[PDB]
Amino acid sequence: MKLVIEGTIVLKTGMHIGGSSDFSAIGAVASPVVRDTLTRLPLIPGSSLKGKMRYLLAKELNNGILLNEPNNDQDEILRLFGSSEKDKIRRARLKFNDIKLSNLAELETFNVSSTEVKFENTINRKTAVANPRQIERVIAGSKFDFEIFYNLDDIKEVEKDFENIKQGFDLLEFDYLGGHGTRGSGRIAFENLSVITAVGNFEKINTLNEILGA
Amino acid sequence: MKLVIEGTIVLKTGMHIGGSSDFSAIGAVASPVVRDTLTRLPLIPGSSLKGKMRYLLAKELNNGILLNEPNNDQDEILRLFGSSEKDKIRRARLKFNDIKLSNLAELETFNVSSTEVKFENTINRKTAVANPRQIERVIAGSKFDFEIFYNLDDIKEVEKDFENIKQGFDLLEFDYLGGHGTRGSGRIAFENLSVITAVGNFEKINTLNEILGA
Amino acid sequence: MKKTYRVTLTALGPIFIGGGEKLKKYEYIFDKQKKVAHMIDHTKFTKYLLEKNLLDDFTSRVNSHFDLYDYLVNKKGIVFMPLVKYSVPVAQFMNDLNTFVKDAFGRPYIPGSSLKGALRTAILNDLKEDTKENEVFAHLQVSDSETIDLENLKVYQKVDYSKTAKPLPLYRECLKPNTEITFTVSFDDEYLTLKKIQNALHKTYQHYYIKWLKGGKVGETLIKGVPSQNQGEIIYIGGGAGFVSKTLHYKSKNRDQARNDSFDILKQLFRTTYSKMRSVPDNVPTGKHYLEMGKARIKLEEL
Amino acid sequence: IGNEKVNSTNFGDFAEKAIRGINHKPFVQKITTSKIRGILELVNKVYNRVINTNDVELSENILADIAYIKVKIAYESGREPVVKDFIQRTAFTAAITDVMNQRTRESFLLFARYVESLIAYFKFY
Amino acid sequence: TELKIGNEKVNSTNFGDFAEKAIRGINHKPFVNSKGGEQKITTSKIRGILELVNKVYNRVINTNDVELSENILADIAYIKVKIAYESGREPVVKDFIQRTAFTAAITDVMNQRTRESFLLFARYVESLIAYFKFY
Amino acid sequence: TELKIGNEKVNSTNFGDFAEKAIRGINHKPFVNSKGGEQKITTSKIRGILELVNKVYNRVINTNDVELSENILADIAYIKVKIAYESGREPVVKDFIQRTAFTAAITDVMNQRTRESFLLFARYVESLIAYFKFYGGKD
RNA sequence: AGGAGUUGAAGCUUGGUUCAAAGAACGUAUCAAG
Repeated sequence: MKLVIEGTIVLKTGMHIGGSSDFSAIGAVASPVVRDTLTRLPLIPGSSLKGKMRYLLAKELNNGILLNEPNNDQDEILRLFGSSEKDKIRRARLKFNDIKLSNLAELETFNVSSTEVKFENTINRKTAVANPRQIERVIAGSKFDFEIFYNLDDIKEVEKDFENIKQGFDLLEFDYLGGHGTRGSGRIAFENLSVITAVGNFEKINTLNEILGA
Repeated sequence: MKLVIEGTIVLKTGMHIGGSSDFSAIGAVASPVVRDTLTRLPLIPGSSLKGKMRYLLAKELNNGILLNEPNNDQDEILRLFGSSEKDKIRRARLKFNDIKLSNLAELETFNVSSTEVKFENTINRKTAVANPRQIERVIAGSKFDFEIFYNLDDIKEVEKDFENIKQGFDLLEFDYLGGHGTRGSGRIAFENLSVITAVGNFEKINTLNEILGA
Repeated sequence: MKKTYRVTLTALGPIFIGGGEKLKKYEYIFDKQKKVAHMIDHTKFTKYLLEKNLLDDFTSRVNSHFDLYDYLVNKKGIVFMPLVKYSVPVAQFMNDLNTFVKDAFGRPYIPGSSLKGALRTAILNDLKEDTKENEVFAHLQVSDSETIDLENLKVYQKVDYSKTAKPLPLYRECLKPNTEITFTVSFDDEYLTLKKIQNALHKTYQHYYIKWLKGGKVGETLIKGVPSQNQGEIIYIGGGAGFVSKTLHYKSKNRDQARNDSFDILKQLFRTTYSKMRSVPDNVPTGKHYLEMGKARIKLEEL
Repeated sequence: IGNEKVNSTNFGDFAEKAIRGINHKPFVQKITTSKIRGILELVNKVYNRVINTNDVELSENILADIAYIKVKIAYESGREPVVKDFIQRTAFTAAITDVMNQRTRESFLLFARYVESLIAYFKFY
Repeated sequence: TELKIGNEKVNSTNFGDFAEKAIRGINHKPFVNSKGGEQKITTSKIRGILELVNKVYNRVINTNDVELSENILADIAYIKVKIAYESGREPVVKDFIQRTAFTAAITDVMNQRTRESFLLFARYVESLIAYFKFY
Repeated sequence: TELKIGNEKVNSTNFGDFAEKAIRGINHKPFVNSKGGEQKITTSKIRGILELVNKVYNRVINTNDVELSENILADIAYIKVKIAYESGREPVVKDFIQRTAFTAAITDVMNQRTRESFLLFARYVESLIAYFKFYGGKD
């Protein structure tokens, strides 16, 4: 069986992610936000979510600090997010996806664009001359309905895997998702969290949905 | 293991912050205030609070003078706010957030709007002909409920770091927050300070509210 | 090192900051014949009129422009008056009121930009070369005041005193005198101090006296008068205090600066120029004081 | 978004046409740059409170504001004949009465942009 | 693709050269300020014009449709009004707009209500200020 | 197939050599910023120039016709605008752009509006960045 | 009895930093060799 980890990511702050691949004007945004280029709808890359979740979860596990490569995590993190060390290679149980902006109609209901420009500057400490920059940034309260595929390979380890997954989401609630996070952006939260089967049925599906629905 | 520094910023004076992309009418306000663009209700950027706190800490630490680049501050400042020097990048233990207005209901009790247009000019001292302007300025007595995620790294420095954080909370009482603050704006008051754990339980957390919320 | 000082601005004369709110002959103003004025709020006035004969009372008063003088309040049984934000006294000896700047709570205060403009006018009595990158005014931290009570406001008649006093149809809502206004000012000692501020204010006031206003008090002068140097810690806050109060160029002689600004203001405008300017007092009653306008007293205190 | 023949787009063009109609064959003493600014200041004093509101309809106090600036410009028209010719050759009171019978925020922003364009194109010529 | 100025056309391979010729027309024969003195336009006025355009540019390059919306073109009309007003402010701004023919370009954008016409106009304004700062 | 810079033409036999000569002429005579000391352009600005070239280079290499399309030439003209803007800002950028002659190259790309001319320009700028990192790198 | 005139002016429009790292680089079967 494979399981699908359905949910949504709601933004409490800006969450500027990414770099185009677009030309810039000389009075407009530098470093614009990354977009799904067919629809020009803002996007969370699955690589960003996977990397931040992996870093936070392998910071909590390995209690304290981590200073090593991704191949030197414990077997929970290696079995959850893949590995590439030379002989003890482990296929990733989790498959993330590119997350498009999902509630565009409810953003347009309040009569505003899907993104914003946030004006910044920096002052030189000796000459007090400012240096403005403009960053494109997604507006707060933007929801991102995501889904993550889980590969049910060992039925006696799925309890610890979903415990670790809920641990990683609960850590990522108290941290930014990408870009200028320490300077007041990126703070997200996780809602509508559930797990469903791909095809068939998993026997203890309720013990996974309860460990994520709290 | 993170700590969350819940608090409330109380406005004593105007605090005009930010650049908007609003088109400005010519008999109206020019350079309006920054807003949380979903509802576009008034906003304190996290970057502004971080910039002022890093400035006022980097004056009091290294007592007095300041003419150096921001990566060359003291060790407390770099370990509290972050670094970008090539050899020693410090991941910031602080994480500021955009602070939206909270007491709009308290303001609708007083039946006033959440902001105000302040009339200024400039007298050219040669011929005494004026040069007017309007600035959009948030009203005094407006609260801003914020929460800053302290990322705990090692317990040997958490006491010194919250002592420096309360020092920077104290230092911003006597200086402005943003905008035309040398001319009577931006006077803040940090009221009802507190700290709490995200998950788990810090055993010496009763000492931290003593050195911070006092 | 951020020398914070508590500034108590004693309003020695009428202080006026304005703030962009003009009150017309009968437009929110309610002036009665007991020498006080009341003023109303636009929302409660308009709904109090729209609750009773909407188009009727609008077309009646719009027909009665411009002669209103708030006796439609008496004749129409609208003597019921909950429309009192605050009451203000009037000093007379036809109406267009300018009111004091108030914050969002409708309770007045002097903004800190006003006081910085006053101290900048006082400090800049060197040569007029100090542009928008002078380092001495980037290190002066002046805040606003606490909310002054609404009973310290008084409506005055703007009188001009060149040869003999005659009134001008302009009322501005000033402060009554000897009223204490409290500021909190801080600065870096590397650029200016207490001594520089007191010396600049003393120098500005003494040149203001001996170059124009002592000349007012002895030249083109008669017995219509019926104050220097006292300490002297006196500055002029922008209550229509005059052209020579707002400018700086009575540096550094009596003559060439007088003919310079004589040409400069009263050549390009309509009236004919030569010595000298006109003085603006205010007045209160039966004997009169002719107390002069815009002046105030400044005190500096350690913390 | 109709609002009496002048869209969200052609407001500045109508104001330019009106001011060019003013500039050749004027009234008798042409209008100065202070009364028209007073009209601008009162309407943009209403505009600040309007544009910082949240919703797409208007409150009771806002309808009070447009009603009272109607009686204010009635008073100011009652002062001088040149401003009577100004407000007559403009559809100003027509726009105010359409704001009364329409009560939509976008119509108020369109009227505010129209009177701003009146100020701008009076200044341009 | 197409944007007319007079009887002389500027298109999207070409706006840099007319920005050259426009600024080099502002230089070598500058404004006279009803005096014998010389006067050229300041940085802040033209770049306030740039920020006036870039309040619209950030909502056009972000979008998809080949025809401009009514909100966007309403703000384009607002740009034309603000051009007229800040022309009325200062005579040096008036001759900068008249020589570097900006009203012609903004009226071209208001006539052909396409996305790429406004984007070409934004290219032309950015190139105008680029060749202002280069000299 | 042969791009003109000054009085000597550069083609796909010399652009590495021309860019090497240009970079090694930037050293041994650097730029002075109207103060006492010299100042050369940093890594980040020339990586900005290379990113500006690469924003078109990522699209041109997957094109069909030997003559460039109009949106490619639009972006090439806008690169010329951007380089002229950033050089007028800082005089250290103007010195690097004039000495390692960039504007003449991009104009003569715009004249002969062919694919091979733009590829010659792009490999020229790539070699220019390469030799700047090769000589006196600060990594 | 209030008239006019300034409705914003100037400056900076991003600065610096890493700019593809580690893996696999064909494996087998006939052919051949025994």
